[PDB]
Amino acid sequence: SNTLFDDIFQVSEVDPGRYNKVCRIEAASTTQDQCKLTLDINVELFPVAAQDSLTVTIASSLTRSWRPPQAGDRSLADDYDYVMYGTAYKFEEVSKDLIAVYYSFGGLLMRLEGNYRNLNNLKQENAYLLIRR
Amino acid sequence: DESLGHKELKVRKGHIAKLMATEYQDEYTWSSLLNEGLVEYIDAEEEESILIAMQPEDLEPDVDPAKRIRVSHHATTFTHCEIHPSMILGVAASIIPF
Amino acid sequence: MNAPDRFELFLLGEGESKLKIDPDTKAPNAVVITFEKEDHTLGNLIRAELLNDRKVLFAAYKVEHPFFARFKLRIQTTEGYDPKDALKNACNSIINKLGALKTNFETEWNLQTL
Amino acid sequence: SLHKMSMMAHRVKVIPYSTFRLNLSVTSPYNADFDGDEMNLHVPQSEETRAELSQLCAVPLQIVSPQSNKPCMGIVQDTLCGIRKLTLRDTFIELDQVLNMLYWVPDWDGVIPTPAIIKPKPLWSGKQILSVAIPNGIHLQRFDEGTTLLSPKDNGMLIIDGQIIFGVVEKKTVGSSNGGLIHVVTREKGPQVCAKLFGNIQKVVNFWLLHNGFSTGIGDTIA
Amino acid sequence: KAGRLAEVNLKDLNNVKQMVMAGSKGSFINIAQMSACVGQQSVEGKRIAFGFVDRTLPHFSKDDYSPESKGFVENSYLRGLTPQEFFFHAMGGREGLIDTAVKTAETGYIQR
Amino acid sequence: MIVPVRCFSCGKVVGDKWESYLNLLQEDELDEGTALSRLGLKRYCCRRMILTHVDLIEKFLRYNP
Amino acid sequence: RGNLMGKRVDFSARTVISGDPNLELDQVGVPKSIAKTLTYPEVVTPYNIDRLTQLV
Amino acid sequence: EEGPQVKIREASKDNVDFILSNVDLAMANSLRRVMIAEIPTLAIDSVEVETNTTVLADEFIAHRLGLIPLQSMDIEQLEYSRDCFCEDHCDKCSVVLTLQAFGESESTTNVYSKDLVIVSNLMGRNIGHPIIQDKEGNGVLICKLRKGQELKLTCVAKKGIAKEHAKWGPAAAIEFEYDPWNKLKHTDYWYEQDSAKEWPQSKNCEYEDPPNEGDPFDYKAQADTFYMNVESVGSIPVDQVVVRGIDTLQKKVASILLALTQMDQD
Amino acid sequence: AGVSQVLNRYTYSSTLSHLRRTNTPIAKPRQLHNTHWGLVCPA
Amino acid sequence: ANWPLPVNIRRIIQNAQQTFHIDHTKPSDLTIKDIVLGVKDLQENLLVLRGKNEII
Amino acid sequence: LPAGQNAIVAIACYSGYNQEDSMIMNQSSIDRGLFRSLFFRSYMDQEKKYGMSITETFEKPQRTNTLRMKHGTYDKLDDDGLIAPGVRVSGEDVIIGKTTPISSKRDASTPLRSTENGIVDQVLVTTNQDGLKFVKVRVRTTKIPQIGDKFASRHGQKGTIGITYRREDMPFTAEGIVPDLIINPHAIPSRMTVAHLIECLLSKVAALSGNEGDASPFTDITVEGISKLLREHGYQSRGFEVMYNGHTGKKLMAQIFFGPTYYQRLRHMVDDKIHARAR
Amino acid sequence: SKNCYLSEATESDLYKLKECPFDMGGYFIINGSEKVLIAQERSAGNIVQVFKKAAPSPI
Amino acid sequence: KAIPKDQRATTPYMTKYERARILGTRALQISMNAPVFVDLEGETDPLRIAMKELAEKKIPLVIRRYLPDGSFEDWSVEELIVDL
Ligand SMILES: [Mn+2]
Ligand SMILES: [Mn+2]
Ligand SMILES: [Zn+2]
Ligand SMILES: [Zn+2]
Repeated sequence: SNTLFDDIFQVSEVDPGRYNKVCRIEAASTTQDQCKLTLDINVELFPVAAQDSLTVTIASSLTRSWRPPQAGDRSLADDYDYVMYGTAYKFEEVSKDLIAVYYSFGGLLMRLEGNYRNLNNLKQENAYLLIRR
Repeated sequence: DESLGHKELKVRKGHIAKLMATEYQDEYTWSSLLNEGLVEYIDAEEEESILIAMQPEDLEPDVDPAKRIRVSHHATTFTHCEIHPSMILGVAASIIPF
Repeated sequence: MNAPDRFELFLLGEGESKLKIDPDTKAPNAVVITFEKEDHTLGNLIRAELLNDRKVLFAAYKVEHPFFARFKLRIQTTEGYDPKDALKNACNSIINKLGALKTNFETEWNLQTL
Repeated sequence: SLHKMSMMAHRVKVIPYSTFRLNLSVTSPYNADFDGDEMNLHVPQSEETRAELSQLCAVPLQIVSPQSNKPCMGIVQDTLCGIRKLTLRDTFIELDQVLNMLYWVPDWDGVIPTPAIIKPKPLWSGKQILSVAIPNGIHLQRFDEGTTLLSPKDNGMLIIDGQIIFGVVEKKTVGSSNGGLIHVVTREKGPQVCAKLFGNIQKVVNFWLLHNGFSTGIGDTIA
Repeated sequence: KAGRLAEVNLKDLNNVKQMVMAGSKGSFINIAQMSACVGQQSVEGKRIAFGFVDRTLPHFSKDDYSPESKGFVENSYLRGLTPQEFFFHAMGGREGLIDTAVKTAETGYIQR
Repeated sequence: MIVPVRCFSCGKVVGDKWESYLNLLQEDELDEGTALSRLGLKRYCCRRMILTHVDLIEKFLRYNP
Repeated sequence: RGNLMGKRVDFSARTVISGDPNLELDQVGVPKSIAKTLTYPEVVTPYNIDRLTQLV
Repeated sequence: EEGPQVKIREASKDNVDFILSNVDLAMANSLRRVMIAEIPTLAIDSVEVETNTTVLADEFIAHRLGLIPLQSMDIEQLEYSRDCFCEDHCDKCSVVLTLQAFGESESTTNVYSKDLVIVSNLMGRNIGHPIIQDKEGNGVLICKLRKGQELKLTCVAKKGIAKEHAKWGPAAAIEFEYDPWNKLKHTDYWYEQDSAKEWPQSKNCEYEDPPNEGDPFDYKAQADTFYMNVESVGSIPVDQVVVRGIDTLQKKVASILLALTQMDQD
Repeated sequence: AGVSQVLNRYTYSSTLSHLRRTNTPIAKPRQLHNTHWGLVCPA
Repeated sequence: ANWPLPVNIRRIIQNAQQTFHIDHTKPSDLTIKDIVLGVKDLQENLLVLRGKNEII
Repeated sequence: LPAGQNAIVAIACYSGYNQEDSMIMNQSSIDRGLFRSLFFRSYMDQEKKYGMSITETFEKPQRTNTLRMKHGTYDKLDDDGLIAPGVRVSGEDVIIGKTTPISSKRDASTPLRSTENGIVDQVLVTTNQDGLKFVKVRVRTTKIPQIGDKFASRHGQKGTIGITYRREDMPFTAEGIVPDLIINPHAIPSRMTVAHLIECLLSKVAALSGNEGDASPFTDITVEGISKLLREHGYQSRGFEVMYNGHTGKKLMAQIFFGPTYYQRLRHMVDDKIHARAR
Repeated sequence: SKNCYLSEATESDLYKLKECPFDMGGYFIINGSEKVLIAQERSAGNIVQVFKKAAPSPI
Repeated sequence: KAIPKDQRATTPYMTKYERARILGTRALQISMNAPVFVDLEGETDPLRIAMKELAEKKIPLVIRRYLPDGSFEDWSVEELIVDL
């Protein structure tokens, strides 16, 4: 029972670099100049283009083995399209004054940068990734 | 001793067609080719004192990028040309493709 | 000489059943079945039928060695769903699908001239 | 046999046709290939003579070798080539094939890993499943020329609690090299548990490679 | 620099390079010789020596010190080797096997 | 020796097509490439069968016993 | 010295090796026929009486 | 008829080039395997060599004999020697052929499956007739005899699966394909410059819509629609290969459902 | 000396090869030498 | 800098940090005396040789 | 008098069973005859040297006063002491049943080689120049490519059969063609064995085109030219072929360099080197 | 060779003699076994040759 | 020449060779039906039992470590730390 992060993002660049199904998205933040995002995304499963905008909810709920449908009829906590699920290899950098935080979605990486996530975010594995539109 | 071109092989499409007349007829012979001073025998010792063309076409007085890069034909001094260079091989090696 | 008689591939020698049923220990409501003298022909079939079935949580099969004719099949089904019944069910599911094909074919075969 | 490592003790597994059969990774300790090499098998005859074999010369006990203070058996040939491929970010596994790969690893605990992509299609990373060959408690940090903690080039290597968090798994990691995952798993978790790792990794990756396929043609040799 | 010029080219699809990235059999010199230049042959760490008087084959002129003459294989193996290149390669090759037999025999006994 | 009965690779009955091929060659003065395609051998796997074949038997039936 | 040079090679067996990605790292696939040739002297023991008896 | 659906393109005595549609790749393969593998069939499986002064060795000859396809229309009406309660072979489980040939002419006496003669009572079931598909009634060229060389053989055709020996295989090739337009991206096309410009288009690109470059990768799109094509060797009429394929597969699962049943009781 | 050997007959070309084989009993005699070009097989 | 030595100390630490879920956020409960003396005390425990005499 | 056959060869990582110079051979191909070979071991035995009525007799021995015979069964020798053609011989069966009175029945005889087993091809009885009785037994055996048997392409790379799969399991091409022989790509870069590839490329065109493929050294033939010809034949010109995993039917993600290639079957076959002298 | 029967022999003259017509024949039959005299490589005679000599030597 | 229980300079830890050889020697006993010291909580195989005896510090053996001068230390398998 949780939701951790929330924000709509401003995709400055999308790097395909040597890959074919994967791109490295470097979105800025709507709102705070502090907040940045670097993210690997399966483009084939959810294209992302430069100058786009992504509602990026981290969240961490709704580990036992995993179930396909049945809960796809029910606990549809996915009011979003893209739904990765990653591990916190979070190097909370203590980078100068801001607080950078890291995620691995089976090798697809994510690195947020900010300050107010001390009591926002997990330092632990369980932490889904949601993107609507 | 050929007059028309330059230095050219003493063997001529003529001689060859005589050879092949004899093939099909199974009489112009290897021996013929030796007698009529077209082909010589050369030991390594004598080989010293000659200049040999690799392909007849190395006598001849853009390039395929697929093709290898073969050396220039800078000499009007050729005293011989190789029958075929793939004949530098023995038997076992003669079976190896490429 | 070491070469095992080729029949041993589709023919059960003594004491072997077609199916050995083992109750997977590692997880709840799961079973491991060993088909003797079958192979991928069946394995990959039953599995990808077993996999369609929604009250099946897990279906996988493997032939652990190319030498031997047999394969293992693991089915994890929902609580209160018996994997044997899921098998039965996915088995029927096939028999019916092939009936269709057998029909459809012999049908579309007759319409052909040659 | 110039090498303690070229006289190792193995568990027998009686099999059908002629020829001894070796695990591929036990290959270079023996400097053996399969283009006609014969090998000698010798049956220890007494019980202590048994004990000695399986307690000293047993192949797992030979992974980290004295000769260069590194592992001397790595992942090799197919399994290596395959593992790199399987590991790329672009490598993703449909549920249908995850379950097999999963089931292939005998040491699998039966928990289907929750896919690193749950969105449109439940879709596992190549890394995720390889990461089930790896046992828990295994970590590895290495950095290449331009690795970061965002390692652009999917460079370097980080594995945490037995989930490779990033890096293409190839010779550096999964080969016989010094810092590599075999060195680590051996020291960290025991020789036997490492030895079993070769099995898992091979089985998973090989299974993966078999349905992916790897070749090489003249086309590969044209500029 | 020829060999690098082909290693950089080859795509990350390239099956050859795909083995090279992973670690399994395949070094640079290999790509290098197959794809770009085979490179200079050599016997007793010298260019091919004048076996015939002042010339390496009876197909060159006397005192020819060019790469082609003295044993640079210009071609990749893909492109195929000229007869000279082929024979010079054969020369370098025979050097290899000859003292691959030496290294085996001396090493055999050192180790003992 | 003589024509393999079946193409190794797939098992097309190939050994019923050897004299007819020798005909497609001699009496109908066709080339092997065209001839083999006429016998139906369409996949190189079955072509290499006939086209590669060496009929040494016709040399064995030349010795006396 | 003839027996100091390793001549009377006993309980050993030699054959082509082939690789096999399905053996564990520390296995050696022994062909059945070679398995049937090489013995192990196992002492009959209540722990093993049946298995041994089954073999015999 | 709801489910798997055949859509024949060519049909001949030799071929069945069809299109399976609405099936799991699994099944489409599984049948593809059954056809290559496990359609039962009749084939010389024992040769008793009486006289052979021919240039070939017995087992050489013997081998080829086994490779000569035989009539397998009514093969269900024959039991595998192994289950048939006889002792070795009898008309219930076995057809018994003969090859007698003498190099009579000073010209080269050729020998053919035609010269094979059934010497057992067939009891009316179309079986064991040397399949002759050639245009001069000869069939497979078994041996060549010089004048004065004899060949006396007794063959025995028994019922077998290609799995037991690829001689009992009713299929020849089995063409098989899906996704001609690489839309499931099931392959990553190798290329020097252009994936598209280098790989020749399939047979079956015609039978399917080329994807639109604007589209998202259809992630949900599974593999159905499999353009097969069964070639028959002659021992069984093509149409029948495909059938018994679907048939023998049906029997297999049936052999299992019966095991899950008879798994209980006593 | 071993000048006479048993004729190889494994394979037609292997027999062929045998009859054209040469031996050099006992400075650098195993090295393929320039002057070998076209008299001895380099392979 | 890099020399073959026994005990990978980097790893052990990396295992500690995971075995205890150490957070790089709250202050550690170590004393300086804990570390400084602990390690000083540890060195006295790494024993290749055991002789009680001075030479050893 | 060719020595080898054109294998349909796939360069593929397949089941994992063709690593480090093994090969996955197509078992079905084997069945249909690919790489079978006759093997004629012919044994020779003579009669006595100078012994004053110390002859050696080619006849059936059945033990008298020395009993010195071998474990192989004589049940197969005729009453002239020679297996007659046709008779299947195996184990250590006696072939040339010979006997010698030494100063009544000390058996000296040639039994069949231990590991071997065949059928008799020709027994031949002769006379020398010293008039000695000669016997020559040719014993025929058909040798079927098994696991362990050694096969070399024509470019100094041998490799054994690792495993034989049946046609079902092999990875197949859209065309329903399937390889007789799967080699491993890791055998390639490090040998620099490009010929094998170019022959293979050519061998394909050749098969397709009926035209014998000139692979002579120093011709003006080219990977690029051979490519063009294959391409004209409607295959991708660099040899590759989309292939379908036999187990599943699913496409192989990668494409598999596919082609005929002349493979030689080399002697020293597995069964000759299984020698297991446990004592 | 000139002296052997096969030298003159026709193609059939060979099959009748049970001699493979393909046989090449640079070899002897000796107690039934076919012997090849491997070409023995020597140096030539009547050839002047200077050789430098190692620093230890007095020549 | 013998060295008193105090003043043992040798490893308190069992050496991989010692274990190899206890387990060996111990199994060679267990195999000839000599009596076992632990509960055979299933095991049939001698070595595996020998290892279980070592594990539960119940092997009744003393290892005699010889020093290169000839003197020796005695350790009881019980005393010897098995950590390999
Ligand atoms: Mn090797
Ligand atoms: Mn080797
Ligand atoms: Zn074919
Ligand atoms: Zn019967």
